[PDB]
Amino acid sequence: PRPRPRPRPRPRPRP
Amino acid sequence: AVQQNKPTRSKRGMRRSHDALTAVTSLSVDKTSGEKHLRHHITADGYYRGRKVIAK
Amino acid sequence: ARVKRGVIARARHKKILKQAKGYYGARSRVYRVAFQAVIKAGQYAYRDRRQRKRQFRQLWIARINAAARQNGISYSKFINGLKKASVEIDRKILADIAVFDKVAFTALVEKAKAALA
Amino acid sequence: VTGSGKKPWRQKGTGRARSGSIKSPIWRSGGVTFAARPQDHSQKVNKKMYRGALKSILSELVRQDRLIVVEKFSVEAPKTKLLAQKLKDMALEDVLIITGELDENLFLAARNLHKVDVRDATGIDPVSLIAFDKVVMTADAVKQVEEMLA
Amino acid sequence: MYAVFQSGGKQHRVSEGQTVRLEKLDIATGETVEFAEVLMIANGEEVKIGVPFVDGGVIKAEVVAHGRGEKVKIVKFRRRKHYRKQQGHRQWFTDVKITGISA
Amino acid sequence: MKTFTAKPETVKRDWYVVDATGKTLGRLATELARRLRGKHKAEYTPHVDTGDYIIVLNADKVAVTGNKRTDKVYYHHTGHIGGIKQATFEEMIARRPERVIEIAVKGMLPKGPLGRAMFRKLKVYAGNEHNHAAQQPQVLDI
Amino acid sequence: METIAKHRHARSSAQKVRLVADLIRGKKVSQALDILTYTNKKAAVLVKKVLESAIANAEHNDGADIDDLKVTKIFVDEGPSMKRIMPRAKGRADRILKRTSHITVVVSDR
RNA sequence: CCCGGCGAGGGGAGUGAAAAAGAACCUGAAACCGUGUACGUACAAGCAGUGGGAGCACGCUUAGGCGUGUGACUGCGUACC
RNA sequence: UGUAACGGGGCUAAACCAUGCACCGAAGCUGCGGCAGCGACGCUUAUGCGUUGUUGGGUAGGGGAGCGUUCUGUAAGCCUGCGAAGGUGUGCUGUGAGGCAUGCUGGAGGUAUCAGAAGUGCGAAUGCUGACAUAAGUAACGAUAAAGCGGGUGAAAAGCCC
Repeated sequence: PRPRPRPRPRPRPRP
Repeated sequence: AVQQNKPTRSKRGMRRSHDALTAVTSLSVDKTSGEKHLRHHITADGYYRGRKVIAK
Repeated sequence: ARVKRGVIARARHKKILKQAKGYYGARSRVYRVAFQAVIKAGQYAYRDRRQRKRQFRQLWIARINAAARQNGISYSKFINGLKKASVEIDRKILADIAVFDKVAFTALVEKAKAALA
Repeated sequence: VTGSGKKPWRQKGTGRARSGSIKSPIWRSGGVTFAARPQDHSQKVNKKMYRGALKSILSELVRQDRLIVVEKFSVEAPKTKLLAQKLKDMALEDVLIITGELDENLFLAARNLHKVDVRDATGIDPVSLIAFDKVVMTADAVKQVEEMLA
Repeated sequence: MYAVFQSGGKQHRVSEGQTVRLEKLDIATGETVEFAEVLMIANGEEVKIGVPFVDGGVIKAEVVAHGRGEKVKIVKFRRRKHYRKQQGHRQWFTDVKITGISA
Repeated sequence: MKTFTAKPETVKRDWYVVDATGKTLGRLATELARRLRGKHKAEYTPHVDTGDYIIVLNADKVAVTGNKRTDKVYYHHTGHIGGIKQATFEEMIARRPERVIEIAVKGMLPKGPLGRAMFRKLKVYAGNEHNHAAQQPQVLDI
Repeated sequence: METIAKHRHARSSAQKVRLVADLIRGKKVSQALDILTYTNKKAAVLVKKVLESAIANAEHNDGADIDDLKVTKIFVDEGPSMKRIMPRAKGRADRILKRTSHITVVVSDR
C-alpha cells in the first residue's frame, strides 16, 4: 500500500 | 471524474434494464436430416437446405 | 474485568433498525442512516401531533362553511348565531352532522338564523 | 507493547490519518491506555469497628437462635464417618465448628466434609459466622471469645 | 335516534347499541353511568337542540373496559446543541357502551 | 370516532354550464375554481377531488375592468437560451381565447397531481355551443 | 419432487451468469437446452452443463418424465472472491477480485 | 451408482443423534448480493419522513369489526456531529 | 439566464382613510385525564394523601435518581439434553435506559435476590483491523514486427504440435 506523488505545488508569492 | 454520492441499487438496476440478453427463438428444422440450426447456417452434422454441403 | 460489548451493541442497533422498518434505501438497513431517520421521524411525530389538531379543525371549518352556504348563511354568521343561541356543539360534531343528516343541519341553521336576526 | 517507536507514515502528504506509533491504543495488536497493575485491594478496619461488628454479628445470632452452646465437642477418632454420625444426631448439616482448643483429631474428621469447618477460638472471622446456617460453641470457647472481644 | 353528549373534555356523537372510547373516569367496571349533559337529540325528523342542554334527556350507558391506550414515543431533539430526550406515554381510556337514549 | 372522508370511487359529480359574457375574469374563475375543488359540497375532502365538471362558454366575451384589456401582460418563458415571450390581453383573446380562463383558473387551483386532476374537468369553449349535450349539463347562474 | 442441482465455485462473476440464467427461467428443458446451445456466452455453456446434470438427476436418482419437465426456479448466488494484486503505475498496487458464483438450478415436472 | 472433460462440482445411497455437522467442516449476526410471493410505481419534481388517508392482498373470530403488508392523493417538512 | 420591486392567480374593490360587529388564527389561554419537583397544610406519622398552591424550553455546567454488561461472594443453592448461552421473529410491559414470555435454529452451559470491583455502554477523531459495495461490467488487457490455410491431438484449437 503506497501513498501518492501529492498534487504538484504552485509557485508561492510574497508581500 | 468522480461521484459525489454513491449510486443506489435503483440507479444500478435501472441502468442494467437494457443489459438483458436476447433469445434466438427462431430455430429452423433441417429439410432432410431434420436437425435444429440457425437460419442461413449449416448444421452441426454439415447440412444446409437439405444438401450435405460439407461432406465431412 | 474485560467486558465484551458484542451482545449489547448488536441488540441496540437491532432496536433502532426495527423502528426504521419500511424506510427507503439505506434508511432501513444502515444503522448510521436509520438512526437519523428514526430521530427525524420522532421529531415529526411530536410536531405533527399538534398539527393534527390544527388540520382537523380547519377541515371541519371547511365542512361547516360548505353546508352553511348551501343553506344561505356564511360561516362567520353561523357560529355567531349559534353562540347567541346558547349552543355549544363543537365543529367536530357539526361537520359530522352536515355530512350525514342534512335535515338536522337545516334546523341548526334556522336556530342560528333566528338568534342572529 | 513489543514493537517499534517508529512513525508509521508521514505527518502530512498522505491521505491516511495522523499516526505516530503502531502501539497506540486506537490500533490493533497493542493498546489498553489505562493498563492495570498488581495492586492491593485490602482496606483498613479499625480495631473498635472490627470488634464492634463481631459483637453485633454474635448478638443477631442468638436472636435468630443459630448459636448452639454445648459443654464439649471432641471425637474419639479422626474418622469422618463417626463425625458425620455425630452432628446428624443433633440435626445439623451445615455448621461452623468453632472450639476453644483446636485438636488435630477433630481437624482431620472435618477436612473432607464440605458443609462443616473447624477453627481455633482466636481465629474467628465475620463471614463464616454469616455464611454458615448454624454455629456451635463449646463451653470454654465462649469464655475465650468473650475476653478477646471484651 | 343518535344523540350527542359531553364528556371529559370532548363531545361524542353516539347511538344506542354502539360503544365509544372516551377519557378515564372513576367508574367501576360493572356498574352503569348516566350522561345528563346531552346537547342534541335527533330521532329521524324529530330533532331536539339543547340550549344548552336538552330538557329531560339522559344517556344511560354501560362501561366494559378501563385499559390504557397505545404507546407513543415522545422524541425531543435539538440539532448541534447536544440535546436529546426520550419519553413514552400510554393514555388511559374507558370503553363506554351506550345502552339507553332518553328523549 | 374517525371523521368522514369522501371516497373517490363514491363521489357524485355534476355538470354545469356558465356563460362568460360580461363576466369579470377574477370574479368568475375563482367561483369556477371553488366548484372544481369541491368547496361547495358538504362532503369536501382536501385530498379527494369532489368537485363538479364545468363547461364555460363565450371564452372571448370575458371582460376586465380598467385598462387591463391592453396592459395585462401574460409572460411565459420557452425554457430556451433567450426565449422569453410576452402577450397582452387583447392579443391573447384573438389568438387563444380559451387559454385566458385556463391560466386564470390554474393559478387559483392548488398545485400538484390533485390540482392537475381537477383542472381536467374544466371545459372551455370560445363559442356558445358545446358538444357535451350527452351529459345533461345544467345551467349554473353565476 | 424438486431435484436441486448446483455448481459451486464457478469461475465467473454472478452478474455475467445472471444474464444467461434469466433466459431459461420458466422454460421447458427441451427449449432451454436449445436456447443455451446457440447462446454465445461463457456462462451459457456453464449453466448448460448444470442443466443437463439436473436432467440426469431427474431420471436416475428419482422420478421420470424428461420431456414433461420445467425449469421453475433458477438463480445465481455470488461465492467467495479470490483476490490478486495488479501492479499499476507509480509503484502503487490495485487489488483485483477473481469473483466466483454458485449457479443453482432446480427443475421439476410441475 | 449417475451427470460431468477417467476433471472441478453436484445429485442419489450409506455412516453418523445431527451431513439446515462433508473436511472452505460448532454456533453463522450485519454490511452486500439474489429468487419467489403481496402491493405500489412509466404526467409526475426536492433530507424521501410524519399526520390524514382511498384502494388491493391476506389472518381472524364474528356474521360487527380489528390486525398485518403495500399504499394513490394530501397539509407540514432543507440529514447527524 | 426568466416575468422577477402584491408570494402567485388575479383584483376598480379583493387598493387607501374613518367606524362597527362577527369569524379564522400558536405548543398562548380554558376543558378532561396522566407523570414528576418544591413550599404549606387537616393530621397522617419512616406515609399516602379528600388535599392545597405553584412549577416542570434549555447550551456550557452543577446537583439528584436510575437501566444494562463482565467477574466475585451469596452459590456444591436454582434452571437446564422433555434443550443453556448466542442468533433470528412475535406478543405484552415501564417516563426512560430496558424487562418478561414464547415460535424456529442452536447445542451445553447459564444464573435469582442483595452487596462489591470495572478493560462497563461508540456515529463521527482525513480513528485501527477484517469483510462487502460504489463508480462498472467502464478504462485497460502493457511498443501498429503480421499474420493466412490445411492436417493432428483433445470435451473444447486464433494462441499447443506438424
